[PDB]
Amino acid sequence: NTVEYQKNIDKFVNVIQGQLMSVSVPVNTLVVDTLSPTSWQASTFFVRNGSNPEQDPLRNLSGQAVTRVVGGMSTHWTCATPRFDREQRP
Amino acid sequence: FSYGAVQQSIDSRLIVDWRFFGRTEPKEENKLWFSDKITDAYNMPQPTFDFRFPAGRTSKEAEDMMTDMCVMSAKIGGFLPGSLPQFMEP
Amino acid sequence: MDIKYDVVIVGSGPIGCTYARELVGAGYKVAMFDIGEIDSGLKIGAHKKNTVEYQKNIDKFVNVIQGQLMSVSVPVNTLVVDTLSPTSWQASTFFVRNGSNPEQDPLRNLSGQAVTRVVGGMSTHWTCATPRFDREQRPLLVKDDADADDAEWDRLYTKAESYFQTGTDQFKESIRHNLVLNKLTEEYKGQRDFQQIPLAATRRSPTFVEWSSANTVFDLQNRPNTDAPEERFNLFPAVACERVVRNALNSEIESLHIHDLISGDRFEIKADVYVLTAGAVHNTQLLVNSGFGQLGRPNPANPPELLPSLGSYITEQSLVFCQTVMSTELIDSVKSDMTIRGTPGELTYSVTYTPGASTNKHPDWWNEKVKNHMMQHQEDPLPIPFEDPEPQVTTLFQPSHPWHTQIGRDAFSYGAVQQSIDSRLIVDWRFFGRTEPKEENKLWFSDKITDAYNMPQPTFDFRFPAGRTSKEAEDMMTDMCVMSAKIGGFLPGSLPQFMEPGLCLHLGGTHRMGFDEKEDNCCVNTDSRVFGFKNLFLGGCGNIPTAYGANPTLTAMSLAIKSCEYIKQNFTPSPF
Amino acid sequence: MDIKYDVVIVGSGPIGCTYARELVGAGYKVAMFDIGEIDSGLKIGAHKKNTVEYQKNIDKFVNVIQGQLMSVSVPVNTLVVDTLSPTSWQASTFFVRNGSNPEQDPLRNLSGQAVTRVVGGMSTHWTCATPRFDREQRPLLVKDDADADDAEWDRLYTKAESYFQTGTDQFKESIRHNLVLNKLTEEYKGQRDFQQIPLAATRRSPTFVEWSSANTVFDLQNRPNTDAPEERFNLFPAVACERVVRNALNSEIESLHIHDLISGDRFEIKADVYVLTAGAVHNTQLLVNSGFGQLGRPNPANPPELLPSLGSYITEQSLVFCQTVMSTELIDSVKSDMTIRGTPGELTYSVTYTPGASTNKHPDWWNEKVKNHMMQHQEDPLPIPFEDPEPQVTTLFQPSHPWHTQIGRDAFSYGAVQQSIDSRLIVDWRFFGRTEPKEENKLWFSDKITDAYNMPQPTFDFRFPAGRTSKEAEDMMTDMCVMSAKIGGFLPGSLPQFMEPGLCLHLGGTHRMGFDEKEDNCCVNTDSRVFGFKNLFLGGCGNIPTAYGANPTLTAMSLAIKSCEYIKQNFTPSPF
Ligand SMILES: *Cc1cc2c(cc1C)Nc1c([nH]c(=O)[nH]c1=O)N2C[C@H](O)[C@H](O)[C@H](O)COP(=O)(O)OP(=O)(O)OC[C@H]1O[C@@H](n2cnc3c(N)ncnc32)[C@H](O)[C@@H]1O
Ligand SMILES: *Cc1cc2c(cc1C)Nc1c([nH]c(=O)[nH]c1=O)N2C[C@H](O)[C@H](O)[C@H](O)COP(=O)(O)OP(=O)(O)OC[C@H]1O[C@@H](n2cnc3c(N)ncnc32)[C@H](O)[C@@H]1O
Ligand SMILES: *Cc1cc2c(cc1C)Nc1c([nH]c(=O)[nH]c1=O)N2C[C@H](O)[C@H](O)[C@H](O)COP(=O)(O)OP(=O)(O)OC[C@H]1O[C@@H](n2cnc3c(N)ncnc32)[C@H](O)[C@@H]1O
Ligand SMILES: OC[C@H]1O[C@@H](O)[C@H](O)[C@@H](F)[C@@H]1O
Ligand SMILES: OC[C@H]1O[C@@H](O)[C@H](O)[C@@H](F)[C@@H]1O
Repeated sequence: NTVEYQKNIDKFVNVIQGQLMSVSVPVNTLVVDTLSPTSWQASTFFVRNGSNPEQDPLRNLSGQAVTRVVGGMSTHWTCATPRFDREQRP
Repeated sequence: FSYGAVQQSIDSRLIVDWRFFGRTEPKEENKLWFSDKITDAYNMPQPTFDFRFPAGRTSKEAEDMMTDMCVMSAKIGGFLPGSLPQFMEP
Repeated sequence: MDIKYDVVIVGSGPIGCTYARELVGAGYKVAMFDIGEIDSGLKIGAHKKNTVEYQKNIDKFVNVIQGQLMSVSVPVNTLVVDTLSPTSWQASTFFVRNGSNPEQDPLRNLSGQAVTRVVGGMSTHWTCATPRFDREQRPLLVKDDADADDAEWDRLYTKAESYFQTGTDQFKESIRHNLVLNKLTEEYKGQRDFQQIPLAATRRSPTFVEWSSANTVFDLQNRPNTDAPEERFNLFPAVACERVVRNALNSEIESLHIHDLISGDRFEIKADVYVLTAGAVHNTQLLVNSGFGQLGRPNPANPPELLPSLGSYITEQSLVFCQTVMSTELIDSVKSDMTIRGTPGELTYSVTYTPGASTNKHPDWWNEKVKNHMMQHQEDPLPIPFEDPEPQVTTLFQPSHPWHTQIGRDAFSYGAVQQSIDSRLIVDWRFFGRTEPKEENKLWFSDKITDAYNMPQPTFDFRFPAGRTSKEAEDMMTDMCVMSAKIGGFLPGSLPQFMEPGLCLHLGGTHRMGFDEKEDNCCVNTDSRVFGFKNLFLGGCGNIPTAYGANPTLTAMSLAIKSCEYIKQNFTPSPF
Repeated sequence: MDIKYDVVIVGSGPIGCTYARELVGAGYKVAMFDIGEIDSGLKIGAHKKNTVEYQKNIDKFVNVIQGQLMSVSVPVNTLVVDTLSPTSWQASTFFVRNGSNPEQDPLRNLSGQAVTRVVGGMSTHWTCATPRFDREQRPLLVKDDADADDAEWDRLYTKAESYFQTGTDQFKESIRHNLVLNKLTEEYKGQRDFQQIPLAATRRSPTFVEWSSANTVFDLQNRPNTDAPEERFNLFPAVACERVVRNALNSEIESLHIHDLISGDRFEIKADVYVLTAGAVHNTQLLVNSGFGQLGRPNPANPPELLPSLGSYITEQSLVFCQTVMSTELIDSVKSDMTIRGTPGELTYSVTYTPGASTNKHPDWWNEKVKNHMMQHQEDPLPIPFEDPEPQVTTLFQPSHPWHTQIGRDAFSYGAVQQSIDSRLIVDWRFFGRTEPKEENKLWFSDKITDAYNMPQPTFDFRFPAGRTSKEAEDMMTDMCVMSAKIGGFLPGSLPQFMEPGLCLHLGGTHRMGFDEKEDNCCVNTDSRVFGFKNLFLGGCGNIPTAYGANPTLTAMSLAIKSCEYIKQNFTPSPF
């Protein structure tokens, strides 16, 4: 709702990404083999970067994320507010 | 919430986004649990998912949904390269 | 090398080799020139994919393809590199860099168009798919008689099919092929028919297919030789053919000017009969270098006298592409005849079928292959054997689906080869559109810029026509999305997309065929003879005047066979 | 293909070709077997870059290279693809897929390591760089007599250089080559010398270089023939060589097991002399498959009795790469002799110089070339002529800069060829480091997994040694950053990086040479004879036991030349 975002709608993707903190990041197994020989190089795919050793990478919701700001996710949401019809509805 | 680098070579006036969202059957095997060893950044038990989209109606509908977006979006225009039809991260 | 032959052939692709087969066979003194060289091994002009090493590493052969596709017209680049070091030389303008083509409008190009200059041309790397055109895609060879036109095409295609060793049975024993083919046949029950892609290829073992090429059509050895003592044929590689010399009357070709690339010397060759089969781009270049049509940017104030339809009404097909990852349901249907118990790798694990049972969904050869793989490789979570061949599936062009289809695994991959998903699960989709011939769509040649062989630079002025062509191209895209979904979801990195215009390499209509030069806006008649000229023939997809979606080569061959018949009827071979 | 031969040679690469040239020429009855097939054209085993098309389109040749580099050991992939459709089959584990090697630790691999199976081996695609090793990189051929060692190496190198047609002036008329080299020598103020990379090549015209290959060493035509009626040689392509049969005392080889890939049949072939030149990987594989060394994962405390150093002490070079964009300062200097007036493309514009003026910084021929380019193409903002050859510069390895360097343009591009920056501005930098032989660095072969040819699967256990090798590698990177900045800043997209380990294909030490099998931890003596065996010789870079940065092939060839001398001294050729 700032004048600046209403004039640069394209920028607001950054505000969203700034406040979506991943819920469970599994352990990374990408192989970086173009490190310099002098550089410290893992022997195993150990738990790096606060990732979650309990998380099965193949049974995750990797895109799940949380917002911790006053007003929560409604500070960035799309505002789409449809009703459920009976079939979708408790 | 754009998902890739903002492209500039095509006029924004011409671009239309498509987001279709599926319904997921509730199944007991699909779980959000919390570790009794690892903690998150606020020293609370680490969230862990054990999740797959259910193999039956959920999955069938999700793929039908994909085809439906391809069919429907085509009425308006062809896909924008760099934003081709895809499932987003779970 | 002599200075006088009965027939000279420019190009050793499969269409030039169609002319060589028919005329070397009928006992003419034949010469053939190719600007390119011999490389494919001892079998001259043979398919490069026929080595043991490529048959064991199908994934590598994309590199051989890319190695020999030289872009036809690269426009001037306007990407802005502003992270150069301050010391580095930095342009002030977007100048002509890297041999790019200043004449080319980047927004009206066929950027993906490319040419192959090797003995055997593009048939040294091609996919070998050789479908016939149905009437709607096909030029008329007889007017006002559909049965007689059908008759003529059926005789020519049958012979062509014979030359190519076309067949539809090479993949009958593949699990992936049958799985995908089966699903589609069932999903389109009563709506569409599916079959194996007709392939110019002969299976020699369960892991070796011998793909056809120009070599299969004509073996390109010099004659006489022990095998063909009564035949006369010479191939001359590394020779650029630059012009055919017209008399003033525009009724004969006098000679063929050649440039020997090794020695650098230029020569004049005499023939009775001149056959141009240099490809749809290079026939046209060569004719425009020889005074046909018009050199330079088109001038409608001053249209050319000679062959005014040359490089007009050009057609290229729209091509859509994706890959899919096999559905869980389809993977499970592989083993629908099995009673499976216990866990793989565990003591109780059991996979059985009843051979021949009434309830079985698969033949026995199938269930034996699956049972053995599942039991003998309990570390592998799929029921498909490791060396199972790829699918080769098509539903052919029809009025209700006017596009060609190929489903399987093509060797021309378009992105980095992904490894995280099992290749057994991956199916390719390529749908090809038909493009309406329009006069505004042109292949022209610069009167200032030259290409790397010092010939006038090819330039395209092309857009897919706004009407039926464009509507069909988008319907085609949706059709691939609808159809592929029956098999599985898209593979990330290979999502549905249109390919660069012309990457599909099916250009036609650059020197188009028809009954009447004026009325049918064309360049050659149905014997492939340049109108007015007694002894000048063109072969190749450049002849095809219609909107076609199916792969053109067999149709071109078919026209070239008809063209050889006219030559045998009208020119006499020299006595030995 | 006979029962019996004097000599059999496994591998038709340039080293096997070194043995063929020497032994066929000396009158032995020679058979040579290659697992790959003939595919360079009529000149068997020739460089694939010698087509006119590749010399007009040098950026395409990267594809020919990639098409025939088949990765040695690919570990199991662990990339997560979580954007599959819910309907697509999805992995529950990272199972063995796409022929990956489950023995391979992904973090101790030479992932860039690759092999070529075609007649002529890697010499059909190589860069033809053939530097000699200075003493510091060179294994001893004579211990305790540095003078005799030198004169032995000088003699063997001089011979190998004529076999390869090495020379150092083929690029002397390039503006770019000279611009780059002169600036480097100026900037280094004496401490280092810059010269042309010595190249196995002959210049045929200003626009064509006949690169050397196996075929230059030995034409690989069957013999006798009209050109050699008294010689005896057969090449058998598409023949997988699987085992040498040792006598039980490990004092001789009795036969060679071969598998005919076309017929599927197996034979044992007899000869007086057996020569393994299958490459650094495959010589070890064949040997291990024959009972030398140790099959399976290394077991310390079970050590092999026969050639216990086979597959240990392996070396592979570190490779750093970047490209640069030529400095404004250098581009200005190319034209420093010019008087330039007016603005390009106006009637007023002119570029002149005084020939022979004593103040001119460049020779007339340079200034002529610059003047003509600048006056004939006033659309072009650069002074460098369009087909000016690439630089081919090196400063050779020395003790205070212990790496080899190559500066110019290599055919083997590592990312998408960029089109925004003119190619005349771009200069490549590749620095190659030297790797200490260590026992822990191993090439071994699985006792359960097999490759494409059903041979035990190659598995690497390799890290760059900590210590010198690793300190030098990083000083090397810094040296490239420092040196390259003299010419220009880096080209975005080709910033300074280490290449994947083994991408450089300079593997050594897999079957290494030394004086004493035990004291020197080796496999072959200075005759390249396997210790204890009368009649088995190994050739190739696998022989080289030292830490080296220079390109190894000329050295490997020189050793082969020494090995052939031993042969002619200890085996009589059969009666003709
Ligand atoms: C981020 C996002 C979200 C939505 C859309 C787009 C994007 C980019 N668009 C949108 C949504 N929903 C709609 O129906 N229509 C759409 O157009 N999005 C989702 C929506 O934004 C959420 O569903 C909604 O806010 C849920 O509301 P809520 O249940 O109130 O939860 P919030 O996450 O907003 O706020 C929770 C909240 O409490 C905090 N927190 C968490 N843990 C603690 C503890 N332990 N102590 C104290 N406080 C805690 C947070 O910080 C937060 O403020
Ligand atoms: C490259 C490609 C091509 C095809 C498929 C896949 C890919 C990767 N797959 C394929 C094709 N067509 C089919 O119907 N089914 C499919 O499965 N592809 C196209 C096909 O490959 C071509 O349509 C076919 O070869 C055309 O044959 P042609 O008309 O004989 O033309 P070529 O391009 O093969 O050979 C021409 C030839 O002459 C030369 N040349 C050109 N100019 C000159 C001059 N001025 N002087 C002398 N020689 C000249 C060439 O060097 C070449 O050999
Ligand atoms: C690919 C490449 C390599 C080189 C450079 C650039 C690139 C991209 N450039 C380079 C090289 N080295 C130089 O000294 N200077 C440079 O500019 N490259 C490496 C060079 O090309 C090799 O060192 C050289 O060929 C090695 O020669 P070789 O020892 O003769 O071995 P090859 O690998 O060339 O040939 C071996 C050969 O034997 C076969 N083979 C393998 N196994 C078998 C079995 N079991 N049976 C029968 N034959 C077998 C092959 O098919 C092959 O032809
Ligand atoms: O882009 C590759 C395609 O090129 C086309 O030229 C062929 O006709 C198709 F078979 C092939 O799949
Ligand atoms: O990776 C390409 C490099 O590969 C190496 O094998 C060569 O020796 C170098 F010449 C070449 O520049």
